[PDB]
Amino acid sequence: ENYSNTDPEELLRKHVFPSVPK
Amino acid sequence: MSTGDFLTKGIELVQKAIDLDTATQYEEAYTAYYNGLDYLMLALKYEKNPKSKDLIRAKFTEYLNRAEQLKKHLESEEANAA
Repeated sequence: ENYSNTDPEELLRKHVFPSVPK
Repeated sequence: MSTGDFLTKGIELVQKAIDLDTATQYEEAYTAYYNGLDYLMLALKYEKNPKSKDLIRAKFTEYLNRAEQLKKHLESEEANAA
């Protein structure tokens, strides 16, 4: 059992999702 | 083994996918996108916070749709030629 409980505010800090082309 | 680590791996793979996608190497972008999706899937498996899960899930969907767009274009391409 190696799960995370990640604070989304921080998820959005420590990991920035690149966007797809138009 | 932390969703942060899968996430990193996924995002890394998805970034390559996008570079390739932008560079019109769609066949390679496709594979890349799908490698990325495997990681995002692991990430959301190992994550327990439902808002964070929802976030990863939303990005997963956006890259899945991009992938299928490229796949349609790519079959339809030759099908228009061929």
